[PDB]
This record gives sequence, C-alpha cells and structure tokens, in this order.
Amino acid sequence: SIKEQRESLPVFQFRDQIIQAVKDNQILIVVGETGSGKTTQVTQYLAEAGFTKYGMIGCTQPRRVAAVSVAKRVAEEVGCQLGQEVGYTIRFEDVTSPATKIKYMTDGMLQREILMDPDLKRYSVIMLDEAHERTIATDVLFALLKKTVKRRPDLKVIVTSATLDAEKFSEYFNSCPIFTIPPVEILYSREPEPDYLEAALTTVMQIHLTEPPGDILVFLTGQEEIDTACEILYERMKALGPSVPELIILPIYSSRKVVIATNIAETSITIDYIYYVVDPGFVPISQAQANQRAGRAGRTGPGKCFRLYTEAAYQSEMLPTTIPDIQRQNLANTILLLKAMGINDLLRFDFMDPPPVNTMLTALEELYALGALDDEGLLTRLGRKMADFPMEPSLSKVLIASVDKGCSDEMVTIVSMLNLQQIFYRPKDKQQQADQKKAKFHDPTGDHLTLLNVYNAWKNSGYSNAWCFENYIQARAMRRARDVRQQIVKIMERHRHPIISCGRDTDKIRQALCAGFFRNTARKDPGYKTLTEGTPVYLHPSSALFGKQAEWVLYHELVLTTKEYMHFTTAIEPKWLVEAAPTFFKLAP
Repeated sequence: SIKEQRESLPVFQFRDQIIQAVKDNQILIVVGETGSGKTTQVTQYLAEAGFTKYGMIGCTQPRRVAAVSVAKRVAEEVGCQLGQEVGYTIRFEDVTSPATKIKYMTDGMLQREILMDPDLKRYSVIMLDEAHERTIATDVLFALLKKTVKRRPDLKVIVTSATLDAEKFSEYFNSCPIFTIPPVEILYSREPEPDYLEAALTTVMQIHLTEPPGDILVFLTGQEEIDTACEILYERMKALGPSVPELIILPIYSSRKVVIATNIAETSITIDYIYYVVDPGFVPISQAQANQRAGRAGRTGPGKCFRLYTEAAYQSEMLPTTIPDIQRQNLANTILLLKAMGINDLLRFDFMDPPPVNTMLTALEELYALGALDDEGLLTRLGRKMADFPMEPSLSKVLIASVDKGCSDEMVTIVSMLNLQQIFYRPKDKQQQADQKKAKFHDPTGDHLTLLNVYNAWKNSGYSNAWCFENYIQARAMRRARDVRQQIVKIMERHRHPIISCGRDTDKIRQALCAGFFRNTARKDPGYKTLTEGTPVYLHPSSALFGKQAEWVLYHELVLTTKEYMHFTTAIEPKWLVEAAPTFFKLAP
C-alpha cells in the first residue's frame, strides 16, 4: 500500500515533531541515518502542513541521477504525474509545471536560481540533502543561504548532516538545533597489512567459505587493482574445487555474490542483500565515510565490516569530519556565478570549510585565460555573457566564440554531443561490424567534427530509430542531443547570440574550440604529452584520428580507464592557440 509503505519508515514516528521544529526554527540541521527516508518524506510533510501556500519546497541532491530518482519516487508516493505537483530540475532537464509544489534539484541549478533572485522568493523552504558527498559548490550555498535568511525571515532552511559533521554545522548556522532521526560488528587487523590488495582478496576468500551466506562488497582504488583482483579470485575459486559454491564476481567503475567498486561508484549504489563489507580504507578516508560504508552491510540484515587498518588508525590517522570534494571545472563555474552576484573577495568569504588557495587561484587563472575576468580579476562583459549558460565555462566560451566566427550552428550541435553518455552501441558478437559503421562518420580533423557528422546524417534520415540501429548508434542518446541543442539555441537567442552557419569551415570550427578548451591540448612525443602541465596522455583506439598522425591535438576530456586517455580528440594548428586562446599561449608578437 502507498500509505502503509510511507508509515513503515522510521521518520513517520517523528513526523509531527519535524514540522514543529521547522515552524519554530528558521535553520534546522537534520541527522537521519540512511534508511530513515528523510529524503522523500520530509518534503511531503512540509507540503501536507501547508508550507506550499505562498512558496515552493526545494531539495538539492548531490548528483543529477539522485534528483531524478527521488523526484519520480516522491511522485508515486504523492500519487501525481511527474513534473506536476512534484518535479525535478537538473541541467537541460527542467521537469516542472506552474503547479509544482515540490521541486528537486542539484546544487548547480540552485546556484543559477539564487543568482537570478538572491532572496529566492519563489521558494518557501530550501533543504539541502547532501550529508555525504558534499562539495564546495554546496558550501558556497550555505554562506549564500545564511545571508538570504537575514533578509527573508519566513524562509525555512533544512540542512541534513552526518552525525560527525552535525555539531560543526550547528555552530556555523548560528547555534541552531540538531534534530535526529533513528546492527553490524566492525572487525580490525592487529598490525597494518603491508599489501592492502592481498589482504582484501584473502579476506574475500575466507568469508566466501568460512562464514554464513551473505553478499560481499569490496572497495578498491584503481582499475589495475580491480582487474588483478578479478583474475586472482577466478584462479583461487577454480582451484578450490567443484563442491565449493560458485562465487559470482562483478566489478563496477561508474552460490554467492561479490561486488568490487571504486570511490566513484561507492557514492552511487544502493545494492541490497549484502551482509559483508571489506573496507581497505585508502583512496585514506574519513571516519564518517568509514561508518557510512559499515552501514551498507546493515542495509538488508545484520552483518560484519572488515576494515584493513589498526583501530588507533581510525581514531588517529583518520579525521571524522567530511573533506568537501573539489572539482576543478565545477569550482570555476561556482566562482564565475559568485562574481556575477557581485561577490568578489574569496579570502574573507564566509566559507564553512575554506578551500585550498591553489584551487581558487587555478580557477581564477582559468577564468582569466578564458577572458571571464580582467587583469584585476573583475568580471568582464564576456564573463557575464558566459554566466548566462548553465555549463562549464570552456563550453560557454566556445559557443560565444563561434558566434564571432560565424559558425554557431555547428558548435551548438558539437556542444550538445559532448554532454552525451554513450553514443555508439557495441555488442561483442558484432563488435567488428559496429566499428565499420562508425568509420563512415570519421572526419579527418577529429572526434569533434565526427560528432557533427553523426548528428547531421541522423537529421538527414528524418531522426529514424531504424537508421540509428542500422549504424549501431544509441537512439536515446541522439534524441537527448537534440533536446539539449534546442535548449541551447533558445538560450543563445534570448541573449544577443544568433545562430549562423558556415558550411563546415573546419578551420573556423576548430579555431572556435580553441577559444575555450585550450588548457586541454597535447603534442606527440617520439604517445602524447600535455602542453599545460606536461602530463603524458594517450589517444584512445576509438578516436577518429587514432590511426592518423596529428602533432597538435585538443581533447574535450581526460578519462583514466588504465593510463591517461583523451576523450574526443581533434587535430589543431598551434597558430590558433596563440591567436584564438590569447593570454596563456601568447608567446608570440
């Protein structure tokens, strides 16, 4: 039943108590142990209590997927169509209606939303649900909401927290109350294991045979560690014997079952029926993170956690408080927005956890080199124009540069294609066959123009799914690209940025892509080496210029599956970098 499921949750007992705490206290810290359902239920409770009469309820989630996942879930519970009373907003996916009482979104959208109205009048209550996997963009929000609260008293702010992080939050938010919302044994090693990988595998071996049935979850650091573990565990399982229950071993890089994942994956997994966790505790992690990890065993039933370090280590060489995760490109975006609110002076800024000065100086230098900031560091005309685009400052810079070069039509398509997850379906039985079809779209210049070739031919075939399948192109991905393209075209048109085509002048198109994306360039070494930092990076085999020789290249992203790899590489001329990417590479007259 919908009611029965809702009432089953631990929060429902404290449901009347939560509403009173919000009604009295302006800012409220909520500690809910995972599986309390504070994420879904609290939003409804405040809606049910009439907080949506004169405002919306907004909740920020750490990832895009989480905001979509919670919104759909809450929609079912509320019993209404997604986007109507309960909707989510994420980048280029605003699933909301005028009739939207409850809204879910990422920190970035809130930052765009707060910049437009520093008082957030459209909202009655703002809740940030990122107890774990908090960033600096989330920390910036805290300081902004602290000021917003001093000018709009009716506004309610809820801030979820981990138990270790809780008291620090309360001190920061003017000593406001900490509302709290209510089994596994943790095992340690007497001496620090010399080899964490060997220890962890032996640990997985003993637990598979010598323990009651449960599923094991292991965490590792690198891909080569994962691959080595898969081979070792296969070899030991086959040698062990046929009587022994089969061990199904699956890795994740986002009879009994073993799952092995990295930190990237740990933040995005809700797998059930696992009674055992192996915690190598070294990426070194924090006590709050270690405790969160321990809890994951306790999800389905009782169970055990195996931390591969001394207890003293837990209490000595591990800090409890979360360290906010800093993304270099996200931080540039955050700083750009802050300067668009007229907030300079990052040194005296009310940061709850001060970011390292290098991170802020690199971000400032990156924006300066893009020409978002002048010599002083004050926001320029170009910076304000870029801040109107909800994307990384490199991509927004490329769009505006293309308008100057009369090639905005091709760029909006290329920019659309960069956001895409998977573009080409590949099946191992027909892998060779798929690669042959991909080759038709290969442009000499590089992957950027190859993406332009894919979308154009898709457009030319009237956007046919049969055509997509004919060429082993993900049909869903192209549809997503068009949705993004249409939204970008509307954003450009609203600002004074027209759409002009130039008949695939590859020189103008790649020149445009050098205006931004100039700190992601590399030169061929007798693989390649990065111009900016000197880091060695390699062409991916799937690249359109992978066979070809190309002395100077430009890459959209830098993936690390095994060794540093450039994602979407395009051959460019050095001249354009001096000319179109001025400040950084003007080592000419």
